Amino acid sequence: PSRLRKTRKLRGHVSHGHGRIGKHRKHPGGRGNAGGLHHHRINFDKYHPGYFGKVGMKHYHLKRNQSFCPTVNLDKLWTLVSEQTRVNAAKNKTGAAPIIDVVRSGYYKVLGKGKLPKQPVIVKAKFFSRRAEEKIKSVGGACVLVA
Amino acid sequence: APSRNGMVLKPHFHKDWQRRVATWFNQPARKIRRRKARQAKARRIAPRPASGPIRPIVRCPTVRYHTKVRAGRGFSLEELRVAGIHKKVARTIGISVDPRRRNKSTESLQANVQRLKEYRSKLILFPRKPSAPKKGDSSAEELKLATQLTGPVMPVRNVYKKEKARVITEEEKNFKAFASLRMARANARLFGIRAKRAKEAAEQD
Amino acid sequence: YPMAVGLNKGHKVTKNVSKPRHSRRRGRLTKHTKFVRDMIREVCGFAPYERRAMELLKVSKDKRALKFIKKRVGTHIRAKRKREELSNVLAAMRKAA
RNA sequence: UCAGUAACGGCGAGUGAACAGGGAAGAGCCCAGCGCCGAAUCCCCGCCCCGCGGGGCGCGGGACAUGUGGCGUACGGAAGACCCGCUCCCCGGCGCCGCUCGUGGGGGGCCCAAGUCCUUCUGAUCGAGGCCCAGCCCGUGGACGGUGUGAGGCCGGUAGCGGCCCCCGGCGCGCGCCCGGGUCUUCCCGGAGUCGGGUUGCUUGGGAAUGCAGCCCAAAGCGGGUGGUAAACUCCAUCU
RNA sequence: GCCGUGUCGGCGGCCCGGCGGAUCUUUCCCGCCCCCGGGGUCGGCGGGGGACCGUCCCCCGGACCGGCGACCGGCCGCCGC
RNA sequence: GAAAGCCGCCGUGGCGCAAUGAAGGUGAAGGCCGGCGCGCUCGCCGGCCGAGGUGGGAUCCCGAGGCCUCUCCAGUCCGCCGAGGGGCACCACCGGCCCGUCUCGCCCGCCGCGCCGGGGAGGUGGAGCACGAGCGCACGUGUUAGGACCCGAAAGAUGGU
RNA sequence: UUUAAAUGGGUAAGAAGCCCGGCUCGCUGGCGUGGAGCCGGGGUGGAAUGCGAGUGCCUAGUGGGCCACUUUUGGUAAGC
RNA sequence: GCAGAAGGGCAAAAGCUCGCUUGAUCUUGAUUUUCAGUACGAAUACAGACCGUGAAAGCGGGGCCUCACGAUCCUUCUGA
Ligand SMILES: [Mg+2]
Ligand SMILES: [Mg+2]
Ligand SMILES: [Mg+2]
Repeated sequence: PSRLRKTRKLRGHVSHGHGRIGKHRKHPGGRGNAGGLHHHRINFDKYHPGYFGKVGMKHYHLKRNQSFCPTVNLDKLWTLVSEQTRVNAAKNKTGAAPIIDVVRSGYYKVLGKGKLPKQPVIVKAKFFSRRAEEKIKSVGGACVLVA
Repeated sequence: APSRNGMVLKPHFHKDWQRRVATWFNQPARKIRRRKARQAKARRIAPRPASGPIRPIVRCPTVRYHTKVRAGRGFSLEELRVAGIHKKVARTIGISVDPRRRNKSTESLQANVQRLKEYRSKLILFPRKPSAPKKGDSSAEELKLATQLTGPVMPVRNVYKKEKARVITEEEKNFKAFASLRMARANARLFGIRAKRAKEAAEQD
Repeated sequence: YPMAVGLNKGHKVTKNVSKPRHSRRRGRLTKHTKFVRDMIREVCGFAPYERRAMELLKVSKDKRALKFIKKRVGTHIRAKRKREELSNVLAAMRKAA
């Protein structure tokens, strides 16, 4: 919207908002990232520490399918199921435990996080962290691995 | 020209790009062109189905996607043999045939065969004249319709297990743990060196 | 007790039996064509380097003759087959005398 | 979309893919060879079968061709010998009728309603007016010209409106083609100065050489190619 | 007559209800494997119903406001003709 | 009308909800009570809870006491309320926890006893956790790359007369 | 350089303090030590004068300066 | 006199001789100095290890102190 912007507001002022003295020309400090080593050093650093050099090993042709582990930590674990069951599987009779398999929801790994409630659970996942399964084997629940 | 805190940038504009631009001012005008290329092809052939032939059941080939099921290319060529239909009548029955395909498991074989023996069961053909060599009566009293849409037998139908409610037994809540994964890694990468020290055991004689 | 990754990886399934396909068999010896090539070695003759290799193979060295093949034929997986099939042709003459 | 990622780069500026995945579209095949069929093959010339706007299968001449024409065959196998139970076709032209989804396409030619009273003007297409049907037509109030501002003055617009003239795909007699399938048993089974390797240049993201070329050495049959860090061994996969 | 929100009931239309539910049922119904011409649920799998909830549809019954949800009659005090 | 409408067994997918590491990989909860194994700085058990504490912190709550035509009999109230309590956002600190290394150290587990896994306590490195705040769209400002606010060379290169 | 001015610079002028009482400690160690830490309890007026202060964000313009008393350096001296 | 340029410092000494000797060693951080409040360099106190010296408290991680030196990429060597 050309009304609201500045070049209507600054139409009549002779130097048009770029100084009488520097008088903005075309490219005074080199084009793009020019001089990251030499004269824009103080600006390339302090604001980008780490920018210059090798850091790691090469992995030629990495495939973005085998580092694929989407992760639920346990506080999102009861909301994969209908909440009509977690009240139903909490009726005082027995250890009526439902399965909660993350691998039909898009997750492969159960990471640890505190505050799981006090119902008995069985969880099918491909990967468990040792904080996570002791957060399940402390509520009277079990941890069934499958792939 | 770099200023206070920001983003280093690599835009790919140093190459001259004002000649190779492709405006999509016709992407409506192609959609109304390739619906006519279907509507004057859906009625043009037949009460043969639109949306192509019956496609197979195919599982996706990566660690990322092997939990879901995809429509594939064609019956591999022993499903035509198990269901007992000749390989060059299969593509004029209206079944799609992929010649170079392998099968190496019955767990994914039978889901094609069960589909394929069910297709021909839910199929009627037309006679030239009703001599009907291998056809029954009039096809369902004029077949109740003409044509389907977007897949004959709904090619995904990704189906899932229930496992309604169980009881924790003893072992199950003890064993299958974090230490059932570590030594699975700590052995399957140390399988070769430990047999190399089991080559040294012989030459001690 | 299956697992995600290890020696016994992932989903255990049934490995359906199947006949091997027909293009998988591309290079068996197929005796009639074996007869054509073994007819043609004794009418067409031998290569000029291998007529030098088999005077190296018996009395000059036994190792250097493969290194002589290693440079003229491509690699060491192609140089062992040439080294031992000469030493059988040179055994098909020397022992049939 | 993956991706501005892996990777490349005085590792500077910068350049920079692909596999998955989702949709549009979806169509697969032949030949050399290997072996069999008495060259069963093609061209041409001439005559007539007999027909358009022309070519076919007849018949006799001449040439090709055995250094290999035609049939069946092609790597998912194929042939051959069975043996079993099925089944006897398609395709072109010919004349047409019966159609054609915007009802195939083109062309020409036509399709509703005010100039009625008063008024202004150089000139109206202006302003006003029209009984209980609201003056008239509306599937037709897009548009253009008309002496200025027009649903009605005229071309035209709307309409599965009309009448014509030629051309467009798919019924039906005369032709030409014309045993497929499964089971067991024997047999056959593949592209060479090419692949690879070395060296040199160009190039690519390709990094101990991705592609391609020059030059040299030059393959093999359980072979060969690939599996992204050069080499040796072993195992497995996949393609020819 | 009315409509809001909670209380329910008639389960009233569930077996001639709406949508939804990785809630339920191996005495329910098909295509099969496991074991010796059959069967043992002997474990199910591909699939269908019908039971329970979660929310929406009438009855009578309850609350509270008769609220921009409007009319009835009766009253006060306006208004033209 | 190249509009608009709908799809959802069209959510594939983007970006965010999970960081650290070169990489294999690993991946974020403590509190209170009681009972104990030399309660031995190490440690073992059940229970209740549940995002730890310190100092500030708007606001909200309790509020002694006061304030009306005569003194004693009571009501919703109001206004001034001393002090005190709970404490949002945030700011500083102390603790905790996750990952990378380092010092010291003892213990446990068994798809099978090994140059095997798991843990501990201290000190550091991290773009982390400590009840999440992001995505989409539009607008403004600024910076870059594009002829980049307009105008300007001596050149350079291909291909020709 | 013994001495040593004027001007100048730093700090301080309270509750974030002060006092008393009690528990941790692997530090320190004749010693209920020393020192930190924490918990509870006690008392607001602590020089003048003036004023509302704190904190976060993005970023334009600028990066050629000269003159004057005063104290000074080069220079004979200057509008150096 | 303190190796060397000056300034400061030093007397049972930081000097001069003697006797042992390797702390000129390994390791994680904090801070100071020019600073934009970056980096190299230098320096300061510490902490964990192993040691030296001394009878001992101690002192000592180079020179009594203020200068004596140098990134990314690349190469080389070593360390589990
Ligand atoms: Mg500006
Ligand atoms: Mg400027
Ligand atoms: Mg030139």
